[PDB]
Amino acid sequence: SGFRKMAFPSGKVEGCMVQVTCGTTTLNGLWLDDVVYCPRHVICTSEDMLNPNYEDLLIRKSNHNFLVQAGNVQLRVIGHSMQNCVLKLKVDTANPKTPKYKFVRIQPGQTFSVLACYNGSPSGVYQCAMRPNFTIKGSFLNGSCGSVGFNIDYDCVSFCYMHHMELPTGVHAGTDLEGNFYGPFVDRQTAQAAGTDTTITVNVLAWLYAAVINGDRWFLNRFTTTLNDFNLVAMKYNYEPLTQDHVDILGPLSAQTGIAVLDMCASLKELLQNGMNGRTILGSALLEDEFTPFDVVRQCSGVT
Amino acid sequence: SGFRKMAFPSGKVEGCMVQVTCGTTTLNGLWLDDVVYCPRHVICTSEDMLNPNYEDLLIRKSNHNFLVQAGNVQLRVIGHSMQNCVLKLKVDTANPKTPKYKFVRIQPGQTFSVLACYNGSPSGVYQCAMRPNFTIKGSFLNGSCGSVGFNIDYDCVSFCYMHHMELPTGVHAGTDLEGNFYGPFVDRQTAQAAGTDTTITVNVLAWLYAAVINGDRWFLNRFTTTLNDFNLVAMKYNYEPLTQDHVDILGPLSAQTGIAVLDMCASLKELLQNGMNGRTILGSALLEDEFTPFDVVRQCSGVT
Ligand SMILES: *CCC(=O)N(c1cc(C(C)(C)C)on1)[C@@H](C(=O)NC(C)(C)C)c1cccnc1
Ligand SMILES: *CCC(=O)N(c1cc(C(C)(C)C)on1)[C@@H](C(=O)NC(C)(C)C)c1cccnc1
Repeated sequence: SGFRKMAFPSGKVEGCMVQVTCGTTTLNGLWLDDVVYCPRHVICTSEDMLNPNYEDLLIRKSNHNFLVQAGNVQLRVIGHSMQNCVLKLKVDTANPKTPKYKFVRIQPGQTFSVLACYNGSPSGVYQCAMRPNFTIKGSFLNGSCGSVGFNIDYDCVSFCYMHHMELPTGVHAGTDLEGNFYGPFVDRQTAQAAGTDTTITVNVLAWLYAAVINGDRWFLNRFTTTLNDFNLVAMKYNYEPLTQDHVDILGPLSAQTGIAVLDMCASLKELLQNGMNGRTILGSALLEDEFTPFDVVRQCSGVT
Repeated sequence: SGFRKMAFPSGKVEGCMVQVTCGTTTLNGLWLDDVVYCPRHVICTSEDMLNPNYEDLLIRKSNHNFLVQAGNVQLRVIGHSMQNCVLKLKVDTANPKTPKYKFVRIQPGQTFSVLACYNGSPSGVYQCAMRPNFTIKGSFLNGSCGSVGFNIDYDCVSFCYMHHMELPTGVHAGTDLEGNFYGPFVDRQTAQAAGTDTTITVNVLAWLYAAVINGDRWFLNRFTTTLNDFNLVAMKYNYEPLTQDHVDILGPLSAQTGIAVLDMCASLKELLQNGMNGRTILGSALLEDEFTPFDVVRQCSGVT
């Protein structure tokens, strides 16, 4: 029993974290095989950050201008290429600690673990969700760029996120490992506002299912509802519209608890309309939406 | 900017996790040098769990009855001893991945990272606090016993907690790595109730200081108070009495923010007396008390 905001063990990803310096700018890099992946804004001075022409800035740079440091040993850069918003620095040594890995682009609502790094050195690990406005509410300072978000399938590390920048609103924007930004964000110091940070409805229901499993059942009521009827209330409360796909994905949790998905929707509907009334579900005074149905099944069944 | 419930990177501790089997009972073990540390209740059958005489149960056991598995290789047990509530199995191989490590006994209110393990395989990592009633609100299933709580000082792992059992109340009890239980808990299946789970006042103030740093300042008011006056309100709200030591420890946060500790106490006093009024501080609808003053300074200054 007990339910916690769990991150994947970072060990496999710690072994891939390196320090990438270009001039006065130092940030984190991901070393998989004989390639080091980092944000392309490593080449930018504070002068450039406003309106940088990356292709033009990159012409000035050579292999020897990119200083890659793993632990306290220097890696020899033998080639550099720009793919979208990330730099790929080819080194002469394959990372001996390279795990089984994939580069996946996650959908909004999907969760991942973040290893926050500074000068290629991991500082902490926390669990995260790709917000429906393609932001993430991380904990990042300066020199955190290159810190990666990942999921582990037993021994295979699916790298989904690289951190690039913080918006003036205090939330975070980044790319997949192909350098394509999540949402409409560009690596520029410009007026960029996040959209509506809607609540991940399917994740809340999974977390309500998690609450029932762990014995927090006060919120369970005598009502059911319909997708259409629930979605009217969800719209009003800036919740994501719930689909038949979401219901199907919650099927396992529905089966294990013996609570129909639409009965749990009715309990959620009442919590939106009435609030908590000063009560807590799994030691939280608001409805947590950073646990996927998969996260709950994983944590509740003890997947290693 | 941004503030997250951060755990230490688990990599160093992942390399110390092994599977310890005694009969039908499998649980996690900590392999440091040529010693494997696990809960002594590994020797217990379900029959024993009610009223076990561990010394008498242990007479029946030999070195060869303890099956230690690191990854998918078997370790040879060449000696076993019972220290309090943990078993120390001496193996013929020193753990090649043994980090710099200490065995520290933490005080209630102190925070640590937990690597939740099953069959010696790490499943997830989450940050925790030793509750003032010497319980922890972890996420643990069956076979989680031997999962350890730790703090990292750069490259040195201070092991503070080993998980032993869940109380019928759904909270968790465990030992330091000398086998001494936190609080009055015994490794028995018996009527054991936790004391009052009081709020860690100093941790809340640190987290309020963290909120101000990250730009959540709505709760800052025009009032100050005194230790004695604040402590009257704290008592009423089942908060830990705040001492001069706590004020001194918050000094750095007080200096950086330019907010006197007793002015922040006055803001907390009002939040206790008035509630949140449906608002959130650092995306939380209740007052978080699982961040130490040290945790906030660490996360806000990016210590690696
Ligand atoms: C890791 C880089 C960094 O410190 N930042 C940053 C981003 C940029 C670009 C995208 C404008 C090139 O330059 N420096 C911070 C940041 O996002 N700052 C702006 C100016 C608000 C964009 C940053 C701070 C905290 C966390 N992550 C990044
Ligand atoms: C890891 C051992 C386990 O599954 N438990 C357990 C504890 C005990 C003793 C202390 C009675 C010997 O035997 N089995 C669970 C547990 O604490 N169960 C009781 C019966 C409620 C004590 C346990 C479950 C979930 C998380 N941790 C432990």
